[PDB]
Amino acid sequence: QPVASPIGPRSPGPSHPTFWTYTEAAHRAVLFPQQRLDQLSEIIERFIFVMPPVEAPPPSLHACHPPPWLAPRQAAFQEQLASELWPRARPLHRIV
Amino acid sequence: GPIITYHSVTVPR
Amino acid sequence: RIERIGAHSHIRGLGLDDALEPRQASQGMVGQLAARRAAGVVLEMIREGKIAGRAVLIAGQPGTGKTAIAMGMAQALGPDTPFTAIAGSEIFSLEMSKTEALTQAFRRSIGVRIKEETEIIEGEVVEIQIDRPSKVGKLTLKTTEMETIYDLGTKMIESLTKDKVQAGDVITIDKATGKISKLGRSFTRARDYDAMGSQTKFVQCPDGELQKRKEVVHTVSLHEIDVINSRTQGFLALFSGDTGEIKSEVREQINAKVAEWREEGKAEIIPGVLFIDEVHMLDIESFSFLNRALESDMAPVLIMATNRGITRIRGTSYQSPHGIPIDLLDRLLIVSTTPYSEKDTKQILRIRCEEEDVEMSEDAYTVLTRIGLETSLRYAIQLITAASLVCRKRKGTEVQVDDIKRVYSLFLDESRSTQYMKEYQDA
Amino acid sequence: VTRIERIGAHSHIRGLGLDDALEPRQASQGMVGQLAARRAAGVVLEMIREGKIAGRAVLIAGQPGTGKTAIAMGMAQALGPDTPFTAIAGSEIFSLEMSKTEALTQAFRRSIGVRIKEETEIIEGEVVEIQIDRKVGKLTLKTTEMETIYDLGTKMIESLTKDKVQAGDVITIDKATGKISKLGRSVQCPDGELQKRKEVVHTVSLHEIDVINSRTQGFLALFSGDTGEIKSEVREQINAKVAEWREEGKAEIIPGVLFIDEVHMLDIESFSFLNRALESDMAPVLIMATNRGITRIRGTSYQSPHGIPIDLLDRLLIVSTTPYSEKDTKQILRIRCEEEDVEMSEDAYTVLTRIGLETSLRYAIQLITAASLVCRKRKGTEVQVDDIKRVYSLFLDESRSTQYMKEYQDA
Amino acid sequence: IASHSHVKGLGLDESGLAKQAASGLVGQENAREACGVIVELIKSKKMAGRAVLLAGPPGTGKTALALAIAQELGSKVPFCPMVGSEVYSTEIKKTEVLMENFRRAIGLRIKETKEVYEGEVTELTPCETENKTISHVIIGLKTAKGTKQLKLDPSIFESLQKERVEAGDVIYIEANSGAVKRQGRCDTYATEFDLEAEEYVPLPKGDVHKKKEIIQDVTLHDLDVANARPQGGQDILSMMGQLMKPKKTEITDKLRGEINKVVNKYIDQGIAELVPGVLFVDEVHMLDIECFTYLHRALESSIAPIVIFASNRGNCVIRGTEDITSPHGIPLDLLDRVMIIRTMLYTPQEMKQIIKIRAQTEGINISEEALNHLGEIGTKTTLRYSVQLLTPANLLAKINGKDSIEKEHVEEISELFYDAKSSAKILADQQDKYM
Amino acid sequence: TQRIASHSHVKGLGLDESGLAKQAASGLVGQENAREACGVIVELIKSKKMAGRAVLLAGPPGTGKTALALAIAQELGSKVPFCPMVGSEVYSTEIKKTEVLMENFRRAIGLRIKETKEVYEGEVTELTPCETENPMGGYGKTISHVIIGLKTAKGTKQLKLDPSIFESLQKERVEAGDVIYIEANSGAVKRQGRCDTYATEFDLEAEEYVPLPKGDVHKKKEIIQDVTLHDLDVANARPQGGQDILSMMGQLMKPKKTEITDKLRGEINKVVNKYIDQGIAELVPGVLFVDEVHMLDIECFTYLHRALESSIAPIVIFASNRGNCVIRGTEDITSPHGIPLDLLDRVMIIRTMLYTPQEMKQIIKIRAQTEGINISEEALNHLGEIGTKTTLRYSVQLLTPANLLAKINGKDSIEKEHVEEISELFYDAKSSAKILADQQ
Amino acid sequence: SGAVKRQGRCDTYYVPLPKGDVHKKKEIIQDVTLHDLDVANARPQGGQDILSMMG
Amino acid sequence: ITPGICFSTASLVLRATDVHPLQRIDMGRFDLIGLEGRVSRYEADTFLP
Ligand SMILES: Nc1ncnc2c1ncn2[C@@H]1O[C@H](COP(=O)(O)OP(=O)(O)O)[C@@H](O)[C@H]1O
Ligand SMILES: Nc1ncnc2c1ncn2[C@@H]1O[C@H](COP(=O)(O)OP(=O)(O)O)[C@@H](O)[C@H]1O
Ligand SMILES: Nc1ncnc2c1ncn2[C@@H]1O[C@H](COP(=O)(O)OP(=O)(O)O)[C@@H](O)[C@H]1O
Ligand SMILES: Nc1ncnc2c1ncn2[C@@H]1O[C@H](COP(=O)(O)OP(=O)(O)O)[C@@H](O)[C@H]1O
Repeated sequence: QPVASPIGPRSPGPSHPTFWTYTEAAHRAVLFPQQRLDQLSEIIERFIFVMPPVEAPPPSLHACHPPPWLAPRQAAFQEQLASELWPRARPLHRIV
Repeated sequence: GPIITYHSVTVPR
Repeated sequence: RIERIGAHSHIRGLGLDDALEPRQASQGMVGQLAARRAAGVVLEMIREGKIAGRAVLIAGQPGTGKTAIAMGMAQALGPDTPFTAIAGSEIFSLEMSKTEALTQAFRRSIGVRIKEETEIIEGEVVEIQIDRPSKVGKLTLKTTEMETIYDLGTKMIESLTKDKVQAGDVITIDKATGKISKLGRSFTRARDYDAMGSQTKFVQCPDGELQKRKEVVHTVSLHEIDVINSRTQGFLALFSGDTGEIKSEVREQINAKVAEWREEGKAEIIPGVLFIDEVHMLDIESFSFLNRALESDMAPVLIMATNRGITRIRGTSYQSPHGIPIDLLDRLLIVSTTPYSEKDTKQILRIRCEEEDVEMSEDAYTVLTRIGLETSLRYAIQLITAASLVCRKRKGTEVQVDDIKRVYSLFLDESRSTQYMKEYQDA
Repeated sequence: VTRIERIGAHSHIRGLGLDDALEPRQASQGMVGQLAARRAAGVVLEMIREGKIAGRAVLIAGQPGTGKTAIAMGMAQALGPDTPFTAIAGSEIFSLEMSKTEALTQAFRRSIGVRIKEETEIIEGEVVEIQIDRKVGKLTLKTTEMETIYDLGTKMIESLTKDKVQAGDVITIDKATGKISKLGRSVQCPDGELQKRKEVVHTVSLHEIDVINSRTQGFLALFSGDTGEIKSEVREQINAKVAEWREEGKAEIIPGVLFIDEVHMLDIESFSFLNRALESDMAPVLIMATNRGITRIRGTSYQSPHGIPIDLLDRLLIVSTTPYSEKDTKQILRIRCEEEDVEMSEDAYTVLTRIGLETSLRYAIQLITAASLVCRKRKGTEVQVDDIKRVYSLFLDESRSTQYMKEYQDA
Repeated sequence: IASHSHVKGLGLDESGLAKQAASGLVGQENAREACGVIVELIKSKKMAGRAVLLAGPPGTGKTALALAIAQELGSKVPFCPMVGSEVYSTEIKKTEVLMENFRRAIGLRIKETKEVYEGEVTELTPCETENKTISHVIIGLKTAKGTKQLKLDPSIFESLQKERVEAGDVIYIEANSGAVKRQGRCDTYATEFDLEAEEYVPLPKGDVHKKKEIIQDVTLHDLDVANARPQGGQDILSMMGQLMKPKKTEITDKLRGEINKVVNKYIDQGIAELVPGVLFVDEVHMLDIECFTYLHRALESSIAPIVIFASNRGNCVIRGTEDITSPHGIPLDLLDRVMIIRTMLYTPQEMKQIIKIRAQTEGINISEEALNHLGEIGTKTTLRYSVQLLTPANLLAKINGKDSIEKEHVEEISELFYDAKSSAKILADQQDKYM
Repeated sequence: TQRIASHSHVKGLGLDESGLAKQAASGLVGQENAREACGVIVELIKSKKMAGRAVLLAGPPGTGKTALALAIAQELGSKVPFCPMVGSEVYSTEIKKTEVLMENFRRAIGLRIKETKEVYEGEVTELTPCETENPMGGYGKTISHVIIGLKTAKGTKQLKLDPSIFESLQKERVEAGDVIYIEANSGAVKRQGRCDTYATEFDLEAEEYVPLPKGDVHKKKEIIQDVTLHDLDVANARPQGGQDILSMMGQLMKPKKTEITDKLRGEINKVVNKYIDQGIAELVPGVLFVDEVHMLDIECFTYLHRALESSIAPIVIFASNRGNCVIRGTEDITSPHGIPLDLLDRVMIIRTMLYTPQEMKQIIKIRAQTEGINISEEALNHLGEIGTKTTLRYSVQLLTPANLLAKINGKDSIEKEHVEEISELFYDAKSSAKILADQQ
Repeated sequence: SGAVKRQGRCDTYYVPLPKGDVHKKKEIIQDVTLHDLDVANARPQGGQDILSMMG
Repeated sequence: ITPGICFSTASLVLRATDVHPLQRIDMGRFDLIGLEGRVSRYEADTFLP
């Protein structure tokens, strides 16, 4: 998955080159978004203060006489998205 | 029952 | 450690006195007394910093030390004061407008410094006892003056275990937030090596008091503030320059809140400098926006380098001096840099060859000053490095006149290149 | 006190002042003079109401400021609601998210309405009591004339528990979907029957239909997320399905109006696209205005009348407007003063008419309010000639500011 | 703070007549007494789409009067300053930028009541039920005044879980928006340990549940953006961060529709009041013919606010057309829909008083001789240059040790810093040496 | 083996130790005055200091410019970074030109990093404790170390680890008889899986089955990576992290690919300077080759001679084939080489001379030797003759089709008739232009 | 294909009860364009993974 | 927080205009994009034949 990144891919062990061909000192040179949030947490607490002038509830409901099979699919889709991605959005809760 | 204790002493430096 | 010596690495600051009187060849700069004195006056007004949005235009011949004076001002201004260097062609972006790029460049040289008095605890951990049944334990912190004990709480133990701090370790604990930071290993941090250990970098234990109250400072630019406040992606400052902050409450709110902070004494201001090199690249729209962007109270000072003279303005067919419309030229204070004389060119070459560690003979200096007075000072300067290599190749000690002559015959300047372009040369 | 819509340059225009036989009155419904163009616009308005003919374009030309946009606003106000009238400036098509041709066809589709009718049983009454047994529950609804119990399904009882379970809320229950909407703490309670069968009529445009049926969460018509609708399946299939709704008792199409103001901004590409967009059966009727004479078409050096190519000018009808005289100018100024809260004397009206005939008409219309506010400063009641002169001196105009340029500025 | 810190009003008498020297302005009596009519028209809240054009050479106080109009209007109305170059956006339509500027140039003050739950939480029990997800959550909020057990939504429970709260801490809850903050653990638990990674906050006072009213102010553009790029909650709409995330390219269907409908519904029921402001568009001469033409309908619309353009050119070629010229670089089509206001070119006497005012505003003790020499400097150069020379003279005086600016200080400053015309002459003399 | 390119014959500048040029060494013939000129900048590059320099190889089209410009890279060796980029690669649709230029600038700069790590491997045999008295009140005896037996193809050895490592083992959930990897500097433990010596007969559990752990149970070997600064730039700009939804946006093409100076200065440069002063990485300043630089516009040139003055930039080698031409991006501004005078006065110029009949003949001989063609002495002379009329490119391109015609006519060496027939079957620029002018 | 679609609940408890042969068998001679085939393969249609974000 | 959610009041018959069970073709026999990540080369080239 890492094609040209300076950090090596997952290596099952030292039995082949991809383990001995990459350095941890270079791996430390790249900071993931998690480490970026960690190091910016000191200023995120004090410099994020912009409140939006107006806040809107969920984008838009739909007044309709719709086919009964419409809302169930959208509900299932939203539930799947909430079960998949929402757990990953925990770090951004601080900025939110 | 399963009380664990993690310790780290400074032996005499 | 290894950051090579660029073209402007020889100047360490304006060679001025306490009364802003430029010296002949002090602090790297040579000659150019009038322009250096003007640079010093504007630098003093900068270090004062109670007037915002002032523009200066350093015009002059090519290769007379305009960018040199700019780098000298930057160095004399040093850190703790934003100095943003930008070429006129850098604002022509594809994902953001020219006016937005100029607003970014301005707000990037305005610093906001929050000073906080968060107290901490600094000492060398002696023991970290903890019993899991919520787990509870104790810690023994030692400094060269005293020792103390602390009862560790649940989240305290959690953070200590996550950071994996052990005995003999020197650490700092932010009591307000509980943030742990291990600074190193004390001599006691010796693990009684009998296993797979590969670290023995010891350091003296912390001195002074156990629970001291030190002062922290967080300095971030208005640019960073609005960037991190734009959207939930608070990493665009490093992630990528994808931007376009609407001028809605976001920026106006940054400004209003920084005003309240300055009023209440949280963080007041630290103005900055924007060195626009080759400003003739800016468009008529850029100039028209700057006209009023210089009028904002959050506007840092700007210094624009100019080589052009009476030439058309980019984006139109209006002939104007400096390639800038008089509309913007009126706000500026113009400083003209004069060409260097023989003794000024010679001294510049001497300082440059002494900075790049190349010993030239007395006749080498003479022939190089001749070449630099007949041709460009930049060509004369670039000749030094090339001439030193032939000397090193022949195992010499100091560059002679024959090496400089060989290099002159080997490499061509623009004039001799043009005079050699006698054929079609695929015009 | 003050609403969003306030007094404007065309607020006095309430519609076309025509008779039953499309004959314009001297001064009626805020429209003065311009008899020829007004009766020529009444004809296109009538055949628009008819709608049997598709793809008609009527251009209006003349001297700048001769009620060119006033006639269009009057046509809009006469057509009234329930009939789309999309007014767009010649620049609104130049966009970055959509091509110019795409924006023009988007406006063409917005200028076409589709009428649909349906019946739905709606409830409206005051909540009395609620019960939920963790799931099914019961509800008690009340109106000023009757009360009733209901055994609610899981979703309904959940939607009601979402609110304050105790009495007080006056809710509405769309039995089709069941979306609850509490009007307030029982705003008074409703009268008549609790549940009534209501007729619902909707005039949904073809562009809205496309945006709805183009994507999941398709209703991107609130932020212009309709980037390049796929004509291959979306628009062709929508046209077919609208033709199927037609002639079956389901729906009927209501052709709208498209007012392209300052069409000289459009380019040869937009004109070439119109050449065929005005030939489709779903093509709406449009009107267009222009202030330039024989000028260059944007895109090439071709000098054409109205800045519109000949192959398209032959595809439309042209109506010329005559310059206003003293009578028409004075009457227009009087109508403007009646629309506003200002009142002028007869000599003041005469002086303002002379000033609006010397330089231009809009100048006097603008000086009206300035003279009113200046007379209100000296603690007067009526706008006088001295106040109008004070204003004529304070505020300059095009022709008197272009002549004061005896001192050179930037260029 | 310079270049606008001296102007704080038009300085007009009770009769609307321009005073000789007051409110930081001198001269320009006609222009100021005319802009008085403009400020009165804006405060009347009766008209819409009116436009003014402050026309004059560079440095004749047109922008000064533009900001004085805002200072007179006060901070209660939205004053939107804009540069003509801002229309050239790379993310939204050129006309979209202008229409959203017009929309934000209009204000709206609205009084709203909002409820809040707060107090030291005693316990948080999630009432479970089979669907098999959590049904409700009972939270026991204690306060110095009282205590209440309250049932909240699973969404609020999930927000608390994100906050990583525990029983016995202090939380601030809001039912309107749904956001919950963790103020820290109750001060009564600070004695539990010697040190903890916990913020401590005392027991909240007052009632556990409290409704408070706030008179906020927002522009129509604020509602437009809130409805175009919605964030809300209760959903996973956070995908906004990757959906498109440019400037939303708003659409008329909802700009002129739902928003106007809902704001009129709020206004006609005594909840909100319309507060039309001012749209000051400085440097209007670099606007494209497309923008100039859209300005026709913008000003002829019944909702556009009072606009104020600034003209600095006499007669040049119009932008976007490349072949046609008109006065002020604006087409005669738009120039006929504006009320032009001259900005007279300043005389030596007025320029001297302007320099004096600027010096006294920049905290500078300039002597009379230096002031009078600046008179000659300004009569030979531009007013802006002569006034800019002030501060360097103060720095040079501080360096020399004098408590006031003398002739020699301003002479040195003028000799060090050249002017536009002097630099142009130097360039003309060195023509074939500046490239 | 690989394809034979147009410059596969050049291997070096062929210069004497005293700095003089040889006759035909390293595949390059003649061109002494320019080969020495560029050998000087080769030594400049070797001298890692004195950076921020630019040299412009100017001359008629195709004389020796690209040949010697990329032979500079062969003289320098693959060790130092040499980034080539034609002037047409600056125009991009997702990122700005001044940003492509900055990327290429600090992409040509290399940074090699060394690191030594100890590694363990071997099928574990058994784990046991090291009991000891209670450090505190008599609640029970404690453990000081854990003995673990690791067996490899060489031998079986016992090792002592700390209780923290045993807790890591417990939370890793390995058992006795599996393959583990251990490190002392870091302390992390990796579970490779079951060994092949215990291979199953049927079981389908796929875990990248670990073969017999050949080698010692403890092995130390130095890793030496070659990472560039642009690699760090792109990695910190779009990190390929884990479940950090900010990173989960990898499903997008992600336009708006520009960097930021704040980061570029405060984040990436500090970590490199620290490594350099600590002794973990050695900076390898490099070369940035820009052929057809005349394609750049006025904005690109203005940014180029602002970046070249930076103390961090690498050494640049521009190439120019044009004469007195108009500068692209401007309406009508004629300057030498299509490059503005302001940039020309900042770079050293090297005129690539034109070749004579004998020199072109030697070049044709070298190209035929490189392409494996057995050209005869008569065909070589005829090629020289017909190449003195036209350019060298056309003269030397008539070697593959001539050899094909020879092989088809049953030959093993290009004869005179073969090249005579190919010269009539194909034409050159001037011959084609003559027919074009004769025709309408 | 197995594309089960829930029309709603029967009117006896809403949509009327279908009135015909439960086993609907008929030939669809509907025409399609050659560009619809490319449009259908340009983007994948499905879900159950992060691919759902592609909709 | 604007309580007036601008819910779309569009008509009812337009919620789904493309759904037609007996008036659509089996595009499944032309689905090539769905094969790349589910079907194997050995499946179609060697096994099925
Ligand atoms: N007064 C001076 N003292 C020392 N070096 C100078 C001086 N003026 C110019 N130089 C040198 O000349 C070289 C090129 O001149 P530069 O400062 O770039 O002028 P310009 O910006 O007009 O080209 C620089 O490397 C600089 O070090
Ligand atoms: N016949 C008329 N009756 C009433 N008002 C008019 C009439 N003709 C023009 N006006 C008013 O005078 C002004 C003329 O400007 P307008 O005709 O809109 O210019 P243009 O149409 O060229 O943009 C408008 O504000 C319009 O309201
Ligand atoms: N009436 C005035 N009184 C005092 N200072 C003035 C006056 N008019 C102009 N100035 C000064 O002139 C400077 C430039 O004027 P400005 O308003 O920019 O003119 P313009 O808007 O035509 O460019 C301002 O900084 C201001 O200090
Ligand atoms: N001195 C030389 N020795 C051998 N071959 C040469 C020499 N000079 C040029 N050539 C050949 O000429 C061909 C074209 O040269 P090139 O680098 O493309 O110059 P340009 O780019 O100006 O056309 C190359 O393939 C190279 O093999």
